[PDB]
Amino acid sequence: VQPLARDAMAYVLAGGRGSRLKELTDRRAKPAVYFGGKARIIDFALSNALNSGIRRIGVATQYKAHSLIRHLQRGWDFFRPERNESFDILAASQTQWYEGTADAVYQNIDIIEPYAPEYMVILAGDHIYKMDYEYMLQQHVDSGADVTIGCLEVPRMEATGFGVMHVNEKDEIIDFIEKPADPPGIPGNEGFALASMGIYVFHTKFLMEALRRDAADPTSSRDFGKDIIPYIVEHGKAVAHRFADSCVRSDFEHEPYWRDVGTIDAYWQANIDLTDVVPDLDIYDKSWPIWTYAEITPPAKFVHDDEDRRGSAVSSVVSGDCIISGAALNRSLLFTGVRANSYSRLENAVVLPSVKIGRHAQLSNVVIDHGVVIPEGLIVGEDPELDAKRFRRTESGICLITQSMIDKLDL
Amino acid sequence: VQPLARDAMAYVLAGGRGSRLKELTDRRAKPAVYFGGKARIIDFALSNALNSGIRRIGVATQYKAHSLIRHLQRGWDFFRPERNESFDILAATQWYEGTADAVYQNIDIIEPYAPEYMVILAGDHIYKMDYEYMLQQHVDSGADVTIGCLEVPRMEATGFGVMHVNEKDEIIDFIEKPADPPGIPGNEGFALASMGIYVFHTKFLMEALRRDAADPTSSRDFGKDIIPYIVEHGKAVAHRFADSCVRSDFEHEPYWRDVGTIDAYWQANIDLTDVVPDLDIYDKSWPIWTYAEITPPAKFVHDDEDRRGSAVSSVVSGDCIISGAALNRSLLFTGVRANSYSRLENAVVLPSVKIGRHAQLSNVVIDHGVVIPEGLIVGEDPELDAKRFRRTESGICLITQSMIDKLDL
Amino acid sequence: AAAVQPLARDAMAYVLAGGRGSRLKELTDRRAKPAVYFGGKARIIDFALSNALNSGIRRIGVATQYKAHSLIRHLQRGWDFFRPERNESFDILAASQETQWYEGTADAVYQNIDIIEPYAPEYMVILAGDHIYKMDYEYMLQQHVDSGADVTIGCLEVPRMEATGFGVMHVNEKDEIIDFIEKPADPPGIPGNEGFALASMGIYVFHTKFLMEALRRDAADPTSSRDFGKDIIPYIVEHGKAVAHRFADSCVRSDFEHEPYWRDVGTIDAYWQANIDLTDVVPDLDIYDKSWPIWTYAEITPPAKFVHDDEDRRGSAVSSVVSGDCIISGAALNRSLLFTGVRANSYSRLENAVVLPSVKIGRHAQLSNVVIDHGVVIPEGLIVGEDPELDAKRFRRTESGICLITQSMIDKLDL
Amino acid sequence: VQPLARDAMAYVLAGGRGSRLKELTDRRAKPAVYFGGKARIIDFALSNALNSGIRRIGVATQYKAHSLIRHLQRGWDFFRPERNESFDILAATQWYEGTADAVYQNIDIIEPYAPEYMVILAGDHIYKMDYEYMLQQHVDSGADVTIGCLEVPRMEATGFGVMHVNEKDEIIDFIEKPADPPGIPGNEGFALASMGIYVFHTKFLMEALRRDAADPTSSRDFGKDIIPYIVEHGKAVAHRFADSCVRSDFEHEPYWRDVGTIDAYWQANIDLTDVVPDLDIYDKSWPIWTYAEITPPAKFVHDDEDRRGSAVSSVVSGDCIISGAALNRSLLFTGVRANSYSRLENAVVLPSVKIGRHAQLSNVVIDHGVVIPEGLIVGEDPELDAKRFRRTESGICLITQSMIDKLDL
Repeated sequence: VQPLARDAMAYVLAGGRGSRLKELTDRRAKPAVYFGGKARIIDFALSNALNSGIRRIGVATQYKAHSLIRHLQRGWDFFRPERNESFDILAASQTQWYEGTADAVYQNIDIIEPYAPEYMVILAGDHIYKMDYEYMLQQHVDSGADVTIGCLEVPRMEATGFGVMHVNEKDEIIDFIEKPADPPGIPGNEGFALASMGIYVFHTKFLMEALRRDAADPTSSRDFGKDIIPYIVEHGKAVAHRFADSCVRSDFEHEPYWRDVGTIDAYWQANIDLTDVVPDLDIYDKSWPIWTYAEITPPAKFVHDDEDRRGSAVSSVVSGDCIISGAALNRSLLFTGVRANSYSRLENAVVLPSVKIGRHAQLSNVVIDHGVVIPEGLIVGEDPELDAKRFRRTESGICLITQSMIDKLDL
Repeated sequence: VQPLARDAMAYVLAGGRGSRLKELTDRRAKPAVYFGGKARIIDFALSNALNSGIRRIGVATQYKAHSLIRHLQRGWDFFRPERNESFDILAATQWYEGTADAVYQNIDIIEPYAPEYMVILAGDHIYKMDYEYMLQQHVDSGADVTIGCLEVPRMEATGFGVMHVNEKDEIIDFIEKPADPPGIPGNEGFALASMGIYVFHTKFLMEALRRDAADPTSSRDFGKDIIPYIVEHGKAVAHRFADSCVRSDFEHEPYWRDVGTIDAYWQANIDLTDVVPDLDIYDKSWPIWTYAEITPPAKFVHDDEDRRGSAVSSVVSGDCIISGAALNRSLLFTGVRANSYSRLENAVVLPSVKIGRHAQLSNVVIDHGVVIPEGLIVGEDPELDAKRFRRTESGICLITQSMIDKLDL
Repeated sequence: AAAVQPLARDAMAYVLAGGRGSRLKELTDRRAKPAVYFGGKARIIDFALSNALNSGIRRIGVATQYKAHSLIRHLQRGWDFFRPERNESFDILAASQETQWYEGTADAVYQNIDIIEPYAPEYMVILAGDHIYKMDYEYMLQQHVDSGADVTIGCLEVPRMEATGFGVMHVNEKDEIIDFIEKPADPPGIPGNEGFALASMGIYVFHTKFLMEALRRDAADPTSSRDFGKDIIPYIVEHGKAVAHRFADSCVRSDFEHEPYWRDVGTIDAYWQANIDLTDVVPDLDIYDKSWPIWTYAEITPPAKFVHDDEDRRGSAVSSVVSGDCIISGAALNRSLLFTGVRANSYSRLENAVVLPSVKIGRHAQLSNVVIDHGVVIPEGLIVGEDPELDAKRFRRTESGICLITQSMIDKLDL
Repeated sequence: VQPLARDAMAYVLAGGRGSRLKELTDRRAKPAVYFGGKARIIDFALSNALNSGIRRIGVATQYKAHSLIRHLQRGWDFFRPERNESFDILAATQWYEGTADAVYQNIDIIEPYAPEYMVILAGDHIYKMDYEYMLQQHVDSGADVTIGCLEVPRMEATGFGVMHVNEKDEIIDFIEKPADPPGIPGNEGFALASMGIYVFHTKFLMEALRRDAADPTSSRDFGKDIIPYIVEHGKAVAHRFADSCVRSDFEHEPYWRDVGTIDAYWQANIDLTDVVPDLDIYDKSWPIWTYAEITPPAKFVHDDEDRRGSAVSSVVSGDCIISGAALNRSLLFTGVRANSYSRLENAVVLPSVKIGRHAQLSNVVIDHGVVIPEGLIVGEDPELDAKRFRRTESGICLITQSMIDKLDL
């Protein structure tokens, strides 16, 4: 009768570095990366935990986690222990670092056991999705599984880049293959394979034993995906949970939404798609809200309207404390505090907070880093060979622009 | 050596009805009226107190305070008594008989705090002011009351309560709306208009307060009764707004607005859409706190040969979706939905308003939550607009849902 | 859902906190009964509110009326952590929805339909805010939707003799209420075992749609006293489907609670009794149960302090419960419950004393079997509990021999 | 008119080892050490900054700071940047090389705030002080630094960093722990001992840090390198603690404790059990903020000839259950449980400690979380108590769970 989330603790793995995001994660961890206009990536997993009724959350951080920890301190500060709530920030140590994803839990057993939760919900903190974990908790205790694993249903070509669960008639996992050339199809549903989301449900006592076992192991790489889960799919019982079964779909979302934003192109695409008339992600959904750190800001402002300059945004998303002064914006996403100045133009641009666009500058197909000041008259998106020399340019043509790249510029 | 603000308590009078705002205040008090895009009028006096260092604030409410009180509970909820902070919401034993009575019935709330000074404030004006200047002038002068006063040219002061002042800024008389306002000595052509801001010693204020409660013939007002008495038999001095006004570098003069009429209200909000506004709402040095929620960003959608969602010379808040609507010189509060083929011009649009397709509205103030009917035209036909809505002599229409429900289209 | 999502996600608890608490006398002269202190730190209303919170209900509305300044200020300060953008809400609904009052209990929801409906909750959990108890409302929500009832009613299973002071539900064997009698002299008994009747706790669960219509019908009736208990519920036991939910099925009992705990604290004797019992070795109510915690308004205070110890005076508490910011200086406490900020001075003695916050006990004072009102300053040497006739004429004394002491009483004293 | 605190930023040095506190600081920094019953040591410097009107606070942490950082996250969480206030936890070439480097490495977070004044604080002492006095003295004297100094008898100053002064409190020389300290002119027999409290102009300090970091010969330390440097070239002036100490009307002298030893730590806490304590913790005029949870009250149960649960000449916090336990001259923090027939005397008992039945503990400091085994005896046998636990030369025993875990005889 009692919802299982009451006795569950969410453990969010947020030590990911996000290498292929390049300079975008040079001084911040991937979960701390901005998304959607006002939030960070980590906020989705945490909001999923909150909205699912999970009252205890732990966040494990590792490398370049200053801005992530500061975000968590100021954004996720409303939990009170005397109301049986808890939000623990568990930075590395805890010697220096976590030797792995599983080690990130093992090192903090004495944080977990005082709470004595019945269930452990292990979550990847670097994905953008909405999901009700209550469904996954029910399945785990119903099935009697040692571990329940959240899985995406993806076409078999696409599953080649994922960790794939080999499933039987009863969605029981018989084998795990990382990056299969030919991914095992679902029994009776070939053409689709199950891709692991990096979401794991355990009974706490089982998980504590499995990580103590893993720690005393000289060969282990101390990871769930590589050491913990492969051991269980063999000796124990591992079952699969479908994302479609628990995904919280807005009535304005055509399919279960899940983004890894693992590359610059992917990050740019996921953000720009929010400027659609009908976007895949419905950020205006009130049923399953995403909490984050936000300050009271002034409203967006658009000025100038003459023969040579007009401050205006079309097909765009614009946040607070933005002043669009004689600047033309099209198909762009502007985070809080952007200053765009006269005669400048933005097209296909994802613009992170507190960026300044100088007069006469024209930028197309770009991701601009937090706080960057774009010099007056700079042009991006016109000369591919020039843009590649100056900035990080994808083969799709998206340029990532940071202040360090701008500093090296006089030509 | 220690700031006097440590020993001050701000008492904000927020029972003001704002009758001339008409339907705008039929279901709310004037301090609860939205302004600027995100705040309410009451937030300016309260933020002035906060930024001046005053840790104790009382707010007297009266007329339709349900929305005002709720705003205060949720927006101004960060004061903690054990840190010597307090925020008391004092709702009206029944009716307060006046602004003095509002302070009289709550003496047992003030005395436990035992503040040295009381800063009495009008909660229905828009301005920024450092009250530390008033407090020190009040203490250094030895005055029974120090009164905040605007320096306005002798002609605009005919609509104010004017303080007649001598060479030492001592108030020698007070005249309500004089036909020929008394001038400043050595600076005729300028008169001192009362701001509704009064600074007392708490001991003195409590006596004058109780004395007024002892007068059966008193109208129980600071303006009608308390202040004129002190002007006569005591010592009243004036404090210049220009001295303590907190001006931004991007503000060309001391900013103070009464927004007493629908025209004045409309004007003050639309002027924020200027390239260089009189009020700098982007000044981080003297911030205005209010009740704000986490909202989605503003969204502009549609860009074809027939419809384009875009704002021009405008101010747009969060949770706003401008879908195929053309906005010009407009101020949009939070949560507005403007739909395809609609157009807004010179429009003050309060929160949660929905604009139906093909609607064209010009020179309007749209009340909170109003759903504009598809195809509705305002600003095109003065006789017809005045028939349907509340239309000022200068052509600004106030639009409420009750007026819309009278329609048939 | 899928028999998956908990029903509390789509529920709104509506707490009726307008109760005068008349029999409590001077204790409720300038405060409503739900604002009456209890336990040493909290107020009565904090239990129904914490029950709602711990049960997973995130939308809360509180209807006030009778001198609710202190009550509203308590909710303002203590229950301020709900955020609307997280789909949580806390609404303080003071009487004005017009002019006068709410005409009763049902009107309290009728006047605020405009606040309820924008939330559009699927279920309404109507709560009485003047009781002390711990309960998981999810159970009652599950039963309500599984039974198909028009209203589910929380009921205590009490001895039939004791039920004569309760609104009594008559049921069949499947706990379907067939009649409701207010204070029956000879209450009807449960099928299967007579001697116990089902006592309505004043806790009702509705489908919001059914409730909204059932209340505008009540407002459309001039014969109606506009009450849930007297008008709404008795009308439903006839025309529709009323089912009983038993407290023992959903009560949250600690490992150190031998029975389901529920107190009305309607009289001075029972209010004194309920508080003093907390000084027991094994209290009926476990206030140290972290599994179902009671949130309240609390400030950071200094610890409790006890001083001197000699010939004649020793500041010490025995068989007592002492809150923060208390200074027990040369004061002997015994079987007493002290709220925050109490100052008991030398040569004073307290026994069987419920001492509300900020009370000062002057030197040499000796008080026994008393309830001391908030902030009351007890004069030095004042003896209470020695002479019944003198105590009776001087204070509010019960037939059991308990004196309620207010500052009003103290100041108009002779010798 | 404007108080100087509005433009000041407190910078708290909280990397203090507290190494002589031994096992008390094995897994926590000294500022994170509990004091007074509900607070930690660093809460005093932070409350001082708060009550002085300083809205920007930076805390520099170094070693074993997980417990410290967590305390600051949860306790000092009410600062909102948009209200022009901030609370920065500055953790972090590699670590901080010194107290002066702790500021140089965080210039990137200081410069955006652009404060006009910096108030460098030691976060490992226990004192109440109004920093506004010190701020004012700084700008009036035109000093390059102003330093908080205790006026102590010369023999007591032998363990301090000591300042010379001339006849106008201008600092002439600084000596690190002098056996024969220089005396103040006019009132000899007393010297000026450093509080580790510095006040700079922010732009003077930033160039001081950049200069220091550019000196290879530097130990990167404030009092070792920065301060005595400007003592010679620049202008260093001493500020008397007694001038700005916030003394309660129940404090017979300025209160300041370093609690560096187990002896000094035990003494300071147990002094709070006095009938007339040197430190007035009940002073609501200058309150100390900290992390605190809603707890149940303190409970005293059982009343026999064999056992009686009660506290005498003691201080007891919330969530404490004194069951058949006899307490005398003891200070209990939150959550302490003491079981039947046990006896505490002269005991400082940290949070969530459990005293098992029949235990007898005298002259002790029990670490946080420690479970004392049933029947344990401390206070009867010096040579045994020294063998089992950490025993001071005065006879105080520090008891950790370690010593209890290895406890056999």
